[PDB]
Amino acid sequence: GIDIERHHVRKSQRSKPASENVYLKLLVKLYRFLARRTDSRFNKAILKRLFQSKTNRPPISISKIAALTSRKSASLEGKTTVIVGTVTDDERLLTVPKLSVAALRFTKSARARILKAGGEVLTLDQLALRAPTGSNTVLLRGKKHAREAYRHFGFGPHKHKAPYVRSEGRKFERARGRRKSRAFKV
Amino acid sequence: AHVQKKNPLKNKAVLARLNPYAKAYKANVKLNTGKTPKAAGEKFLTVLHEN
Amino acid sequence: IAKRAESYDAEYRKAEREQIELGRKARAEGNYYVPDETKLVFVIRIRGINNIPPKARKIMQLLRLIQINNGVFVKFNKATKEMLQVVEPYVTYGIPNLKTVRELLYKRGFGKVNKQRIALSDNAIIEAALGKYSILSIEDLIHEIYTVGPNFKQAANFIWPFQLSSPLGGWRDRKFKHFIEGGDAGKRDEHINSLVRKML
RNA sequence: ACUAUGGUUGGAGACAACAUGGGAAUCCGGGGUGCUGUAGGCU
RNA sequence: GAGAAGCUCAGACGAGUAGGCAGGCGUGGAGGUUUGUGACGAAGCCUUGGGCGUGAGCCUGGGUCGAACAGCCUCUAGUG
RNA sequence: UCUAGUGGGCCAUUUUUGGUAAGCAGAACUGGCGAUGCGGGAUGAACCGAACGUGAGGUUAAGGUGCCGGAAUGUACGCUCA
RNA sequence: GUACGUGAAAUUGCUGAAAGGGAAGCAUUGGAAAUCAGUCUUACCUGGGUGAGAUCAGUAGUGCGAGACUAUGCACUCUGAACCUGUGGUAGGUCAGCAUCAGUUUUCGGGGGCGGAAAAAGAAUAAGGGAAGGUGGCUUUCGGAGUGUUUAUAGCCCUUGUUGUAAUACGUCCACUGGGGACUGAGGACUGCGGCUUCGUGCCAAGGAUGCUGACAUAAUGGUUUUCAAUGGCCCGUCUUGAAACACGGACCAAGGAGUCUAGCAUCUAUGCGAGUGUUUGGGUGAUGAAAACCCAUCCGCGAAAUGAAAGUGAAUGCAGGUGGGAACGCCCUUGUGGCGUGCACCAUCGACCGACCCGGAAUGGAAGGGUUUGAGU
Repeated sequence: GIDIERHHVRKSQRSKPASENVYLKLLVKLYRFLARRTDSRFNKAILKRLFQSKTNRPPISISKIAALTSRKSASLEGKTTVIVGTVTDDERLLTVPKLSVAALRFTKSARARILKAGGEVLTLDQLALRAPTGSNTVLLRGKKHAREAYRHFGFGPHKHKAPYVRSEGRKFERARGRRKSRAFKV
Repeated sequence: AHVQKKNPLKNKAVLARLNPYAKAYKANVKLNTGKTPKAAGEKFLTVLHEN
Repeated sequence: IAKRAESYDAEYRKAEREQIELGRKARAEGNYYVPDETKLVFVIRIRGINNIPPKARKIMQLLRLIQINNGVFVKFNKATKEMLQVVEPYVTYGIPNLKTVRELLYKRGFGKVNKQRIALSDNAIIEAALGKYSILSIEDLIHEIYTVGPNFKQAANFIWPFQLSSPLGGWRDRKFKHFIEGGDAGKRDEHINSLVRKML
């Protein structure tokens, strides 16, 4: 008998994407080789994010990319922006800057606006060819907690979270337990 | 590499691979060439016997 | 490496001789010579993993005495002494000698390399693990453990706990009373060498 | 005194001894019977 | 090259009710595929023979039998 | 983040309360059974030892060495006739 | 053969085999009996004999260098090709034996160093001290029975001198050395660490077994079945703290037999599109043949704005703000658990904006100024 506590035994990380996309598997195979044969943490980060699920790869907008690379103390003038996910369009930005963006997929409107503005859109294999180690690359992520489920996660007394309500308005969870005039307020 | 563990205490070849000084190690060195006095002590003997 | 081992052997003989002459001088003069208290202690877990109080279980986990018949080298200070006092019924510890240390590290010497138990079959493994502490051989590791050098903590932690066998000839009649009472628990002083001899 | 840990220790039991550790109270005796900071007066 | 869903090296570990998860075995029907099996004998059944798998199970020799049946990738359920 | 089962417990050491007592009822600590096979106590859910993948070799724990039964009708000193 | 497609199990008769002293059934191991497996030594290749054969290396002509292949001819047989034999070689299972090894282990020795009261003793030797007597001697009395003094004809105890650095026992150590027994042989060209060397892709006990022999081959080794012997094994499921229970259900067998579908909701995952998304309420190709597939318009559902009971109002001071940690990247120091610069995501925090409330508040309006607050907001 051996007295060993088994707490951190099974790793909780994906070693393979759940998707059955053949092209995604081809990208994973390419970046498995890149991560193994290069000492750059960028390739490992890309390979890890290739395994991630849809919720763990939130979309990003060209306005967000433009805002992040146009900061005053940024010096990200001509650097290529890389996101492992979908790049969406933001119609609120009437004029699109010239951006070099590499992503898994592009919205038709976003890709058209980038090309019309004079930028370039690249896939991950193209990004690997141009920057095999990720040099001079701005790696970005979308907002993970921007989805609906995180408005309700952690709901409880005095947590200020959104309840699961069939409808919205009076007569729907706006009574005893929500205000002082009705017994108590949460 | 290292499919089988050899005991250096039994395999002299491994005992030579490790500890290169083992070739020149000399044991059973004699140092009683002197007169070999008897450092007993009168007080020590009296206390040792006592009652 | 050979020069270092020769110097270590000379140091061992010089220390042993110096203690002998000091004892003879005390006997001749009629006074009393109290030698240095031991700084190195070998601890063997004699109790299994059944019916262990939580405090003793935590202490044995911190001492890496997880399995029965497992042995470790520990520097002996106030904190270690109090820990051994609490786990007295479950372990036996004593003063190891040069033969015990070298035979343990030769026959049952395993190093923790990449969190794995690797046999110490070549000096290259020891250099790769403890090279930054000027430990370049198994003899250097033996010297560091035996003399409790400035890198004892790293050397002892690198050494995987020894997986000793059941003693040849067996234990005493009753194994789970104190060594003073006639059992095999608690401090046994130099008798740990004989216990390791029959357990190795 | 008491107490943590231990035994396939003793004793029918109450309890006691032992082993690795911690460790009083009370009584009695000895010694002592205020120190000190700030601001100012004093043959 | 070694189904990269692959190859190779090394270390530690292995009780389990209620319960959770994963990978597999078996059945009916549907799509695709196998110049797939079959009246020179399909399915089924019996066996004092053989083989494989830890196992769910599978293959095969012999006897009876007489008209349909199966392997692989998926779909599905009144599936053990 | 989501969800299952559970929401009757019991035994032993130690510290106890209520009881004449109880294989009684109720509290505290720890280890267990429940869900724990295995060696021992002739037997046994909790006691001792020890926590279990399939095997070979060696050595032990608790426990034993007259026969059943594997192992000294061993060694040394005494006591005991029921 | 109408008791009729095939024809299971429960149950039953005959035959054959086996076993059986108040259960049987099962598991491990072996024995006995019965039964099954090997085609080993096949196959590539070559040694040897003969026969015969339209014949091979290097070539020559017929895509510009190198190379490959096909075809036409030369090369005319010490070479290359088909073809037959030898119980041709390496023969190949199964079982063993013995050596040299490697790993693990058990058991019996021998030698040496060191340590202690540099063991304690003790023997032989020189100088002592003592009292118990060996009583040597003395003495009732020629056969004892007792003395009362310290070696007489014996001998003990305690001190120091040497030989003597005495041995022995014990403890500890030797990278000192001899045998005996058992189990294991995992890996499969090479690389590594070591030792010896004549200095060499040399040798070795050095990152895991090889070598030399023999017997059988209707034997042996395995596999299966029955039975015997040794040891162990309580009747399954269920409720239960606890079941073998004198707790319940269960005589046997075959077939059937129990978390499904739908309207929702929540988490997670995959797919498509993405500030949008959803063709199937509906219309057309459509008659041929069209419950499918394909195409098509306007509504609308959800989302893009919240807040308040409501009347209503309705989200940028700034780089859509500051602070700390923080992925990735770039620049240096030199190896650091190193500094510098921005800084995705996420969390914590200080603010700003919108709605509500509480204010002051300079007919109708609440513009500016606020707040210990409040919202499922920006």
